Amino acid sequence: SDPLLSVLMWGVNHSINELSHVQIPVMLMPDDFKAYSKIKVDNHLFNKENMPSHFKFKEYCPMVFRNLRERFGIDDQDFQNSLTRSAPLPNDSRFHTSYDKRYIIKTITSEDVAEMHNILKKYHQYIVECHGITLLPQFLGMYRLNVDGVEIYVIVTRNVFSHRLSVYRKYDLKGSTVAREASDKEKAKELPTLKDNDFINEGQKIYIDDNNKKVFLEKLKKDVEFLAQLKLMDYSLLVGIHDVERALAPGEFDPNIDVYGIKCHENSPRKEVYFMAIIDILTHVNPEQYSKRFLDFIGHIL
Amino acid sequence: SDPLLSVLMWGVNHSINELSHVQIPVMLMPDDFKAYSKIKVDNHLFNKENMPSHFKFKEYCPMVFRNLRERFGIDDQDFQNSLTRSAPLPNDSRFHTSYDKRYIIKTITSEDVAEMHNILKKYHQYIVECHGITLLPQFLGMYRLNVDGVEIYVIVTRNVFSHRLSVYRKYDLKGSTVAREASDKEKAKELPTLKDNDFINEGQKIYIDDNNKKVFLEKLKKDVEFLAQLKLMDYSLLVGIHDVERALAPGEFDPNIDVYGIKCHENSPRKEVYFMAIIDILTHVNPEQYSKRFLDFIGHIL
Ligand SMILES: CC(=O)c1c(C)c2cnc(Nc3ccc(N4CCNCC4)cn3)nc2n(C2CCCC2)c1=O
Ligand SMILES: CC(=O)c1c(C)c2cnc(Nc3ccc(N4CCNCC4)cn3)nc2n(C2CCCC2)c1=O
Repeated sequence: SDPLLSVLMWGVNHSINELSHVQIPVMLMPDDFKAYSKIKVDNHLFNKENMPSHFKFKEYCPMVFRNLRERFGIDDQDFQNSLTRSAPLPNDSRFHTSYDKRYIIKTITSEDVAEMHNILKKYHQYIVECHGITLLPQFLGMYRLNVDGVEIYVIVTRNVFSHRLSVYRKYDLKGSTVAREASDKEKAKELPTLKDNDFINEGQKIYIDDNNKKVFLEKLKKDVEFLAQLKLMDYSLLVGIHDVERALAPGEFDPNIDVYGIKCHENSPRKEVYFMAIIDILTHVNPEQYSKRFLDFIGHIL
Repeated sequence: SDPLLSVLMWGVNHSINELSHVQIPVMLMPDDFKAYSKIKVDNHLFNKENMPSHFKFKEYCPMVFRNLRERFGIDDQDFQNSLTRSAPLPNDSRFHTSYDKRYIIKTITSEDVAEMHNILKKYHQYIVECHGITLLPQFLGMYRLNVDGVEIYVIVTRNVFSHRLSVYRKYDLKGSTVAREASDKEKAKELPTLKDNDFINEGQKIYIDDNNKKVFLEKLKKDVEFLAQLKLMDYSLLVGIHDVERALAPGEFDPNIDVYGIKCHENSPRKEVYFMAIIDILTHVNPEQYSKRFLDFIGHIL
């Protein structure tokens, strides 16, 4: 009963079925980065229960995104199911998550789409270079939906948080000089999103061991410098904490599905798993400063 | 490598997948007879190996045709497979048959489409009345294909002939006053299509028993009178003879797939199965005369 949502599900379904007939090459050509597929549907006096009568659906660079999915260890059939088997769920009073909590579906602006197009080749090559091991967003699909006059753009990414294990505390850190704090309107929703100073206040610590910390920051440095290089800024580190005590394995996670998980070290006051990655990178006081400033912060909290 | 053919296969595939999400009602509404679905595809720098970059596909009254398929004992998944699993084969120097010889795919004119629309409700009701037992064409699907500038209309019907058992001799009878005979250009192709006088010459007999003859002509009368009633004429009886001696069951056929089969009677000079039905009905000296004249002929040859 959300028409835009059902066009998306329809669109992803259509998209993955078409690609299932297209031979997967090992390389992308420069044209794959300029490519798209467009489908206009006009149903007259037919199929009213499921679909709108008039909708358009556009996928950007379908070959590039399939290549990315593969590189992030995502199988097209699973991706299709996660997005289609049952409707994605809305998240605030905004974004959606797939019914299985695996994927995030964010509405973005035509500006954001333009920027994504702009960085896609370099983004792809970066993913190739690091063999998919990164704390960058994992962009999996990018679409344009049209439902009789309304036009929206969506991007699909991997969830930073676990699909199984809940997260009682969420942070969003930038390490900025200006003060960042959470709304009391937000604090009163079951799961709030705290910011820099909610953290830098109530004594929040991340208990990971020195190897795990080394790996993470090495990754973060490479990622962040690549973002700097692209003149990108205003991105956050999304930090989620799962308290094992409150909520198969009786506390362990699948490291091949919940890629951003790190177990706490043995002397950790409480049994905790952490989920950390970069989010929200498509905004284009300066990029080169922001990067090292962001890195300073994350170092001092870990 | 025939673009129009691959849009058809693409279109049937798309059509049956969509309908698989639509609830099947037991009744059609008057709007189902005015309905259609339209899909415009624009691929830029994508999917060139399989599809054209720009094509349109239109299905007419998709609910009505699905209802007909069901009434003729055809399952949508099978129909999808017969048309998609492998390309339909061309037939002359015209029409196509599905790779499994079950369905015929004829190109028709916009006139023919208009006439089909015109008779569809009455056609449907007739099929309902006779519980699908008829010698009329079984119309299963009707489409419009557009491949960059070229526009064609196709209709899909059940084959009059068997999908397994070959047919060494084919006739096409109208019972007309003017002389009808086959071309020598035709006679020289492996399987010719003989006409009224090729039959009325070389002593062709149809050896069926008196019950089978009674059933057939009762059917034929009802069918033909319905065609008359619609002011339709210029239709033929397509007669195919299978010689058991020349070419599982060692001579018997599936009466649920090869619906138009009749075994010969026990005293038949040779072991023969006959395949007879009406074809080519969409041309709109008069209809009422043609009918009884057609019936006179078929009576005198059986
Ligand atoms: C496109 C992004 O960079 C991006 C990613 C990758 C992402 C990944 N996992 C998320 N997983 C999340 C993020 C937040 C929650 N919450 C649960 C309850 N509501 C408040 C926060 C749950 N799951 N959220 C993500 N976002 C969201 C934050 C901005 C709007 C979408 C994103 O932009
Ligand atoms: C739309 C029709 O009325 C119709 C039907 C139902 C039909 C059914 N079975 C056929 N089965 C046939 C008909 C003819 C052959 N031949 C095999 C070799 N070439 C010569 C004839 C094989 N199978 N052919 C049919 N035709 C054809 C005759 C006119 C053009 C299509 C049709 O119009």
